[PDB]
Amino acid sequence: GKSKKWKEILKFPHISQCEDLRRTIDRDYCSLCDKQPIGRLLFRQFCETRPGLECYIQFLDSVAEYEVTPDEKLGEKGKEIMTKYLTPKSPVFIAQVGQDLVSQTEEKLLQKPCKELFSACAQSVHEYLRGEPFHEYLDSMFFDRFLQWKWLERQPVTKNTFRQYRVLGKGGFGEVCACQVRATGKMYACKRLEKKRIKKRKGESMALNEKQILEKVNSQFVVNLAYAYETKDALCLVLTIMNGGDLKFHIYNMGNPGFEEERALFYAAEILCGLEDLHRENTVYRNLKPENILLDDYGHIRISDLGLAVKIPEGDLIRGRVGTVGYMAPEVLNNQRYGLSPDYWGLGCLIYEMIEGQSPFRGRKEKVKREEVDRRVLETEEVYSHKFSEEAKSICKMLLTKDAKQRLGCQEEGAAEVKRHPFFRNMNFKRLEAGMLDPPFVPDPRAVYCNLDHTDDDFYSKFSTGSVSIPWQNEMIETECFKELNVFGPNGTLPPDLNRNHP
Ligand SMILES: Cc1[nH]c(/C=C2\C(=O)Nc3ccc(C(=O)N[C@H](C)c4ccc(F)cc4)cc32)c(C)c1NC(=O)[C@@H]1CCC(=O)O1
Repeated sequence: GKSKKWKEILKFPHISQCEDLRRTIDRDYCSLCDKQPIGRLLFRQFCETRPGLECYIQFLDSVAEYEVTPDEKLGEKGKEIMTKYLTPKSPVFIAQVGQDLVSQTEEKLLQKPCKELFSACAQSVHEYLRGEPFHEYLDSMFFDRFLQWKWLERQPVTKNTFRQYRVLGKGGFGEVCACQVRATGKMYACKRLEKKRIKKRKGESMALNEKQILEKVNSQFVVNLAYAYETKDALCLVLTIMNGGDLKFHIYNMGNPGFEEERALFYAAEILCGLEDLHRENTVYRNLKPENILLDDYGHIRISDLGLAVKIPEGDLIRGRVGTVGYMAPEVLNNQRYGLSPDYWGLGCLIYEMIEGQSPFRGRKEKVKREEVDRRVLETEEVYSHKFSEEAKSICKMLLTKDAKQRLGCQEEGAAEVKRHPFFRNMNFKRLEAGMLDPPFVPDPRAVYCNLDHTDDDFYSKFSTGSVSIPWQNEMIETECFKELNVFGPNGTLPPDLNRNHP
């Protein structure tokens, strides 16, 4: 559903328009060739043109497949990689890996195989590409092309860039619509924040805090920010669309109430990965409850309402009694200094509630007051049933440890301690992070699962920062706008837009 003249809109600028970009973009190999989706492709495409580099991309691709290969098929895929890339007479032989590293990874295969057999060689490969190949790509026409894509990425974003459809959701500070990018046709969900309502309630720094947190995290399991623009009477956050419902609905309306343990395992594993990505930015979510875990078209889940999220200064704690009754960790209820520990308590609440069909401190058929619900969270030991395996009972009561110091995942190890818990003994997190595990429930597509101050002007410029880099480049790729516009001259020659002779 791209606009009729979308090639006019995403028309590349002439390379001469990008000289300011060429001298302001930092030339970090990991950023330009890996983190940024379109840079990664363009650099990979540069190595396709060279005979020697070609084989280093193919090899890294086969190591990626090795990491997510099933355990009982490792020895099979490992030998294949060895005999194809690490044999002296191979036509696609890897040379920069010293023979003291090809004969070393021979021994790993002479014994049991691990998922990281080729981690030693993959870094050796990357260390080579960082140097001579990367600096050649900088002086190649593929980096000029990257500068053209960046020039587009930075173009201003306004109401016309989008196309609002239906008001799908409401709440506080505004409503949530469903929009579409006219030029690419990709769907998002606007979070229209009414302008007059923010100044009145005096929550400007809270609206920025959420926008900053959303754009800084890029996770498969948290809603991502793709655009932030201002308009008349509102500020807009363009977020990942979640059309599959929310976990609360599936627990109580589609559930028994509740899920099978294996089904709750899948959602728990994805939620745990979401929290881990947030904690990589020392950001605590503080708002874990089932109605905030949303499902998508394919049945995967993302954490949603980041309105109560805050970035902890490293080495420092925060105070704040905030959340929803029944999902506040004991240290939050007491209004103490805490860090990331509330999110692991919230994870305990979620695994328990998914499995049992009710909250661990309030019966589904129980009428109790906020005071009793809070007393239980601070003084009562939750009980379990035959719906829980011993492994499930363990992780839940370890995560529901009242004392945040002895609570699972609240150590220096972090989320790694949780992924190692026997409750995930049968879960492969590499394959889960790669989207290779079929969700337990796939939503049906057609389904419906349910004033003139200047201080206000300065507050907008910090918020309305335009498009977000990684999501924008991923949009251009999903919609095949990249595949379509990224064209060069016939037989590896310069197209006109990259030739400084005739503009
Ligand atoms: C197509 C779409 N999008 C959604 C919402 C969301 C989404 O996708 N990501 C989100 C990320 C964060 C938040 C959030 O925390 N919102 C707070 C409350 C808020 C509200 C108003 C404000 F002004 C500010 C904050 C919300 C969202 C929904 C339910 C649907 N529809 C549907 O799920 C169903 C299924 C299929 C259909 O057609 O109906």
